[PDB]
Amino acid sequence: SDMSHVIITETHSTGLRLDQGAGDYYWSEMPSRVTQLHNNDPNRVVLTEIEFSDGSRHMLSGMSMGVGAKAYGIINPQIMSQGGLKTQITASADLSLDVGYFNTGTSGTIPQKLRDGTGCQHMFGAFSGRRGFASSAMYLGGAALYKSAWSGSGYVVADAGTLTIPSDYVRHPGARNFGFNAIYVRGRSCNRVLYGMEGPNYTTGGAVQGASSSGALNFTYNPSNPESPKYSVGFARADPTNYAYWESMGDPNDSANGPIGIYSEHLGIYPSKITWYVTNLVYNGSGYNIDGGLFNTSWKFINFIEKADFRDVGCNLSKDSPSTGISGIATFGLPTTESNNAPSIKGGNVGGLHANVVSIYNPLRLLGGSGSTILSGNIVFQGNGSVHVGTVGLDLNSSRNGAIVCTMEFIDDTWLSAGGIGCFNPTEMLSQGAEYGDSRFRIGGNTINKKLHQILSLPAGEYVPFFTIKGTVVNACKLQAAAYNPTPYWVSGLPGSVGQTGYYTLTYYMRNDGNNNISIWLDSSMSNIIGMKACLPNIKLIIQRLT
Amino acid sequence: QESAWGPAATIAARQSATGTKTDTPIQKVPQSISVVTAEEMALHQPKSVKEALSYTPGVSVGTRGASNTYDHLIIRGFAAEGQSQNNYLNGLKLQGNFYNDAVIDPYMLERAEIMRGPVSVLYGKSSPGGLLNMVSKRPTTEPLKEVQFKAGTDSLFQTGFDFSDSLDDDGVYSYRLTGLARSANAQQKGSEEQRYAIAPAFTWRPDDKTNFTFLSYFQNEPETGYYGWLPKEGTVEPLPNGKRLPTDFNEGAKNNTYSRNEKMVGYSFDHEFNDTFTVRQNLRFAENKTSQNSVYGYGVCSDPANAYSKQCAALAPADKGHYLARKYVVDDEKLQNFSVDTQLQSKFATGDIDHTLLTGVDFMRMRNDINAWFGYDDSVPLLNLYNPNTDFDFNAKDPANSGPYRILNKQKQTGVYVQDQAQWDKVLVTLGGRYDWADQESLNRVAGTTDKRDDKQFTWRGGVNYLFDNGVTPYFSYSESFEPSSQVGKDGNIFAPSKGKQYEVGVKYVPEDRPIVVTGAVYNLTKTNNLMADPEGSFFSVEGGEIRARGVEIEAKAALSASVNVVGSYTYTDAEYTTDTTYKGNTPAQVPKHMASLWADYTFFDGPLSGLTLGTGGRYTGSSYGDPANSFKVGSYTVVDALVRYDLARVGMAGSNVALHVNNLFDREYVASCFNTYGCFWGAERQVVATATFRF
Ligand SMILES: CCCCCCCCCCCC(=O)O[C@H](CCCCCCCCCCC)CC(=O)N[C@H]1[C@H](OC[C@H]2O[C@H](OP(=O)([O-])[O-])[C@H](NC(=O)C[C@H](O)CCCCCCCCCC)[C@@H](OC(=O)C[C@@H](O)CCCCCCCCCCC)[C@@H]2O)O[C@H](CO[C@]2(C(=O)O)C[C@@H](O[C@]3(C(=O)O)C[C@@H](O)[C@@H](O)[C@@H]([C@H](O)CO)O3)[C@@H](O)[C@@H]([C@H](O)CO)O2)[C@@H](OP(=O)([O-])[O-])[C@@H]1OC(=O)CCOC(=O)CCCCCCCC
Ligand SMILES: CCCCCCCCCC[N+](C)(C)[O-]
Repeated sequence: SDMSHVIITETHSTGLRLDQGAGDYYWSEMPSRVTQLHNNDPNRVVLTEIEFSDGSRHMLSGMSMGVGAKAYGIINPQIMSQGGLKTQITASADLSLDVGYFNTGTSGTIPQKLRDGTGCQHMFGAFSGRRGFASSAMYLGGAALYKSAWSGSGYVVADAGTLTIPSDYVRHPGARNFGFNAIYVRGRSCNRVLYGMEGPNYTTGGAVQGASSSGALNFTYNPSNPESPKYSVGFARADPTNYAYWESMGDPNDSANGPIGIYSEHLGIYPSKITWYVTNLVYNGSGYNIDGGLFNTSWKFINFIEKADFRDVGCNLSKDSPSTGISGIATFGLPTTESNNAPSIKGGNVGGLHANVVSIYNPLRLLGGSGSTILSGNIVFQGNGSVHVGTVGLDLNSSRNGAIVCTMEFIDDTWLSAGGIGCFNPTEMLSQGAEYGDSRFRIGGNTINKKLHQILSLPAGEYVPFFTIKGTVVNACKLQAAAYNPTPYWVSGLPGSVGQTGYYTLTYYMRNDGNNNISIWLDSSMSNIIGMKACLPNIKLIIQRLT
Repeated sequence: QESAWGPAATIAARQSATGTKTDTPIQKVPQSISVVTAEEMALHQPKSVKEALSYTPGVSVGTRGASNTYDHLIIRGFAAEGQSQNNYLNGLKLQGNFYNDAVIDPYMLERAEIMRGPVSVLYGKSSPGGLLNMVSKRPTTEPLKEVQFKAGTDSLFQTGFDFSDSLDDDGVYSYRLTGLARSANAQQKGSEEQRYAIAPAFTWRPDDKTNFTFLSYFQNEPETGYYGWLPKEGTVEPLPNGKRLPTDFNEGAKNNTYSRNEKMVGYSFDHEFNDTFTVRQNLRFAENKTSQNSVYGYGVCSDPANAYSKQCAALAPADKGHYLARKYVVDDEKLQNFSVDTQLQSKFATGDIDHTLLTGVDFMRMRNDINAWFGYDDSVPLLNLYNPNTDFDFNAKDPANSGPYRILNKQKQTGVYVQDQAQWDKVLVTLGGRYDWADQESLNRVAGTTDKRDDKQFTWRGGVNYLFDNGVTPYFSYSESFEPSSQVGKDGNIFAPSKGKQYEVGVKYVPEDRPIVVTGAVYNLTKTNNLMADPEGSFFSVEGGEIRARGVEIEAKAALSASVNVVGSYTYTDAEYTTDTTYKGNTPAQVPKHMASLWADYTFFDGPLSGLTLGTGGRYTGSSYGDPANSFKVGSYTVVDALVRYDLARVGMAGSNVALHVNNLFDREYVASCFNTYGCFWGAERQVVATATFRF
């Protein structure tokens, strides 16, 4: 009774529905207790299990991101300079599935309701230029959109001279302060919305057209002096299912600017039920406290059986090598468990994966200790490569298998820059080299509590993914003309003023070294991208053993 | 007795091939035209063709100030497209692209005629403002053996020669060899100028009807001098401490270089079959190369153009006013130009009307391969203007703040024109037209992208002259022009050509018994389809702009006595952006409202001072706006030039003379012009030149 047993105190379930115009967003209103726990008691570890129509069940784990970005840098030395950036970022509360939370009170359909939920697309845009000789004002928009301390291209913009986004204007999947009361889940990945290459037009109202928008902010510097450079920076949350763009700044679906689309890798599985396993684990800033379930009816236990009455649930993935063997979009299959407790991987294109499963039956007590680290910094990748990035100081030999409770506490909104291309100033790449700039989106001080709790096993020596970022980017050219020379940001060149499409996948792995340490590994896989700057998402990882 | 430049200015300067492509007296030309002869240029000794036109109306010859790199002219408030030079040599365009513009030394020239207003009816695509036509020195009937020496201020040294003779004894074969080697220090410290030019010419004249002259001109300029920009803070207006930059300020790097090489060969052939049919053909092939490593200023750090530059940002807000932001350009160009112009002149009578029908075919082709690298913002370290220059690494081409410009420009123009000068008693109507097929092709070698546009344009000119027996010749003409655009819009297509139309009413006083040439003209010249800024939040250009220029030009040449010759001119210019997204209603930069110039020289023909010529002159430039926004204004100035010339004929050397030229006699420190707040040019300092010409 005193040994800090981890027990599931209460269980709640809901049936998903494709109602209210939700085409592929299987949604449901959360049970009142689940909503109260998710919002007003975020320290309590609640496990979320998705059950699919084929009978496979998966326990939500990790985080994932979806980036769609475009940028161009045309210039003519005698006439003008003009540049633009546009990035759409989606996030999910799962590594492979598209999971998020929203309010049923918001107007519109479910996709339009997502404009105020965690499933929205965070749209950032900058447009700049200057009419004059030898102008470099193509990069002024990038200098305004991103906060960078790096000494490079001439333009630097002060905080008062650009737009800063308050922390409450963005929607993290684990945000607990917005009072979400509904959940959605898809058997797909986050939408990588690839549309548009420019921010708001400074001669217009800056309105957002297309998708239902909310939280729209924009800054405009439009002096009456014709010699001054002009730039505009905009932000808006939009419905993830539609193309969102600023007024008079739409995307031409032409060769110079690359393709358009909404990209999401399907998994071949369709959700049908969601279960919440409320446990007695209470996160306390540094570790976890066993509170409740003291030694009853409907009191499930959790265990990691090392291979009938047990309900096995696939929790996390394990691979022997951090490299995915892919160059471009690397999709991890979903670790599920069939109706007969048989682990399997559903979908994806990464090989060598193993499905780790949990056992829920009606032990695995807390083991004293725990440890934490903050994944902070910038990693520069010049191709496909895996880099050791972190370490959490705890010994996993005492734990039953590698069972742990993991909490990713996001201190600030650096997660919005956790991606590569599109999450930093593309002018960082122009000064070729291993320069480690800190270019990031100008988000304000933190006021939103962002936590994700998961339980997962770390096999000895194997790599466990817990944070993926998928990005579809286009190094665009505004137009195809000899008069204006486009800037190659992350490609060798634009061989015909044709937009060069690129793909990448950043994955963070948690490896049980066995030398009383947990190492953190960041892996990158690129296609048609010469270099990238990954920003560590400032994630505080809290890990506690389970035995 | 009278001097050589006397009759030259008032008699020899009355014939004009330019403006009609036929040898027509100026009073019979329906358009304003000014002629400067070799004798006038011998007297004044202009440093370039620009200074030769210092006493003609409607042209702004010194907007660039002390710089001598190009012979750029602003005629009637207008310049060529791309701020190029609309200069013609021997009736064929000296076509240039980008920085590859050719200049002809005035010592190699026999005449310089400037046509004012549209002349596209004869010369194809051209600026609305006008045209400068230079005539190369031709072999002389009589022998010529002239050597010239110059020793001026700023370490100026020029040695030149001009030899002409007849190979045979009758005169069918004759040649001419004109050369000069010029070395000087530029006004701006650390800049020098070197020029070597030679002009071999050869005339084959089997008889009086036929004439074939081979014209060549080879020029080498290891250093062309200063071509930089200076801020208006420090030149027009005081620096924050209350001082001004010295007139010899050089904002460039120590290793700033600027080279030019010119090689042109051609011929001028005319032949008269009979009194009815005459044929003329002008041909020239030119190969010009330009190289350059230039660091140039781009206004102070407090200029709006440098609003967010990192280097200016790190300065204290007080210090931002006296730090000069700078950029650089590294350029290497190779231009190939070929032009041939064939004319058939027909003379016939239709009853009581005398017809001079000119039918011509003109072909031009240009190619320019540019290999440039441009420094953008923060590509050059800031320069402190309070300091009492070092090297620059032109090869460290950082892609963060610089970029390539590798362009192959191709141009082609074919034109067929018909002109009719029908004369009835005293009325002479001039009706002409021309059809052009200008094609342009531009290839971006960095991205392998091509821009191409073919233009079909028709321009016509119509003028009437009434020839009073008093010499008074009232006239009026309407002239059209076109100039194909080089920019592209949002869709990547080259714009339609801009067009210039002009109504001009004038009076010419060219008496037949007196040495006086007085001409006046009032004009209304409009350039429609001008390119302007996008009003819809884009930085591309759009069509639809319009600039209108009205004004009055008065020019007077007279020989009041056999000893006194007076050349004067006055100009009133009203240039205004009639339609434009910005600058609407503004006056274009570097265009003064009033310009005046007066010259007078006195020659002693008797007494102890016999053979001495005293010359003096003064050019006034009114205030002009320093930028298209008309934010600030460049003040007026008056520059006085003196001249002392002594004919060495009495001392024993006939034809020889020694002269002493002082330009800017009162050493006025003035800003010549500014095209924007960051590009300003100092006027030339006082220059004293002693020159000796010996005729053997
Ligand atoms: C008897 C009475 C007079 C009778 C007078 C009659 C003359 C009439 C001539 C009209 C035609 C014309 O205009 O003739 C010009 C000028 C020639 C001089 C003329 C006489 C002057 C003076 C006249 C005489 C005065 C008295 C030729 C020219 O300009 N050529 C330059 C050339 O560029 C133009 C080319 O394209 C054009 O068309 P485009 O494709 O662009 O659309 C042309 N077509 C036209 O015009 C058609 C036109 O519209 C039709 C209408 C005609 C109207 C006629 C009516 C009127 C008739 C009047 C009656 C085409 O001409 C021709 O096709 C031939 C023919 O037309 C000329 C033959 C007759 C004239 C000569 C005898 C001379 C006559 C006899 C005189 C003795 C030409 O080839 O580039 C070369 C360099 O190439 C590279 C290099 O590798 O670097 C590679 C290249 O790449 C490429 C590549 O792109 O090529 C691609 C790659 O994939 C790869 O394949 C790579 C390959 O590896 C490479 O093989 O080539 C590229 O990258 C470039 C890069 O752009 C760098 O800029 O660089 C230059 O070499 P450089 O610079 O390195 O040395 C070269 O300059 C040099 O030759 C010029 C040398 O001067 C001297 O000799 C002058 C000496 C004079 C005598 C001295 C005084 C005597 C006392
Ligand atoms: C003549 C075309 C020039 C295009 C670029 C203009 C800016 C650079 C000018 C440099 N400089 C002042 C030396 O001419």
